[PDB]
Parts: sequence; C-alpha cells; structure tokens
Amino acid sequence: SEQSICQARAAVMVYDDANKKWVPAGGSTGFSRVHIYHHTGNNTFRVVGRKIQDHQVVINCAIPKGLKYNQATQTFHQWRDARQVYGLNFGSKEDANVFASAMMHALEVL
Ligand SMILES: CC[C@@H]1C=C[C@H]2CCN(C(=O)[C@@H]3CC[C@H]4C=C[C@]5(CCCN5C(=O)[C@H](Cc5ccccc5Cl)NC(C)=O)C(=O)N43)[C@@H]2C(=O)N1CC(=O)OC
Repeated sequence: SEQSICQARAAVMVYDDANKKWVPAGGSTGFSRVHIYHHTGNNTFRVVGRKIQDHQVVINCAIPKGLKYNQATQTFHQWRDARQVYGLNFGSKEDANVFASAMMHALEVL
C-alpha cells in the first residue's frame, strides 16, 4: 500500500564513477515522472520514476533516515547510497521545489 506524496518531472541520472560522467538512468535519455511513495505501515519512503514515453521504471530507491540531499542548483538535485549517486535534472524550478519539499518532509518524519 503506497501513497504518492509528490510528482515531479525530471531526467533521472546516475553517476558512472569510472568515466566521471552522468548517464541516463535505465539507459534511456529523456524525462520521467518521479514520485516519492510513502508506505505508511512502516513509515518508509521510496523514489520511483517512470519514463514519460514508455513507462519504464528507471529509479526505485529507498530514502533512508539521515540522507544528505544536495540541492546543487535550482534545477539539479542529487544524493548517494552505498552503491550509486543519483541526480535529478528537473524540468523546471517548480518541479525541483515540489520534489525537494516532499524529500525534506520525508527526512524530517523518518
Ligand atoms: C547532468 C547535467 C548536470 C547538471 C548540473 C550540474 C550541477 C553540477 N554538476 C555536477 O555534475 C557536479 C559538478 C562537480 C561534479 C563533481 C562531483 C559530482 C558528481 C559525483 C557526485 N558529485 C558531487 O558533487 C557530490 C554531491 C553530493 C554532495 C553531498 C551529498 C550527496 C552528493 Cl551526491 N559530492 C560527493 C563528494 O559525492 C557532481 O555532482 N558534480 C552537474 C553537471 O555538471 N551537469 C552537467 C554535466 O555533467 O555535463 C557534462
């Protein structure tokens, strides 16, 4: 049972450490609709994004308590897990604000 707490437009990127380059998540350049989903049973939150064109899930990652969410610019935000670096290149500042708000809220209530 998952409730969407936000939707934002972004091109989801992951960092290729070996080549020191951002690459499109899922291998597919383009914009996705990126949700934060809240599972109320255990108060968990995940980032789940699907490409606008073909619906591919290109990101599905946990939001752990204590995450450092970096707002590098008004339209490019990023964070890390133990394996990967993620970046969201938002379609607008408004989308970056919506998503950052929801993320920051999740991080306050975890
Ligand atoms: C895809 C378009 C994109 C858009 C905008 C700009 C904004 C700046 N920018 C970057 O990639 C910035 C520039 C410096 C470089 C250096 C390192 C990187 C990459 C790896 C992670 N990182 C960290 O700075 C992390 C952050 C972090 C801090 C705290 C907590 C979590 C995290 Cl993740 N610092 C650690 C220590 O992990 C990084 O983001 N970098 C983006 C960018 O140029 N482009 C264009 C492009 O790539 O065209 C070729």
